[PDB]
Amino acid sequence: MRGSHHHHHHGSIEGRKEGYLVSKSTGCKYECLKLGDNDYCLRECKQQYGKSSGGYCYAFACWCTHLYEQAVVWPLPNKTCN
Repeated sequence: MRGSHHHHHHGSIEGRKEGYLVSKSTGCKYECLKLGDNDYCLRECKQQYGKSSGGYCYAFACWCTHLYEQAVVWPLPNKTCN
């Protein structure tokens, strides 16, 4: 009846800032059809990162909020992923 002594933090790069839902598997992200007419941005940021993490259909593309430090985004202009 003891333990529960662990940690899930790697790096002192504090930020807790929003970011794309782009993963490492594929490596890309296509802007949804309508601007706020779907939940593809949330469902993608539900199991991936967490439940508390949400997201909407921003102007550019699926902009997720409340992301951890592990979350990875696609640092690129308004073009197709490399």
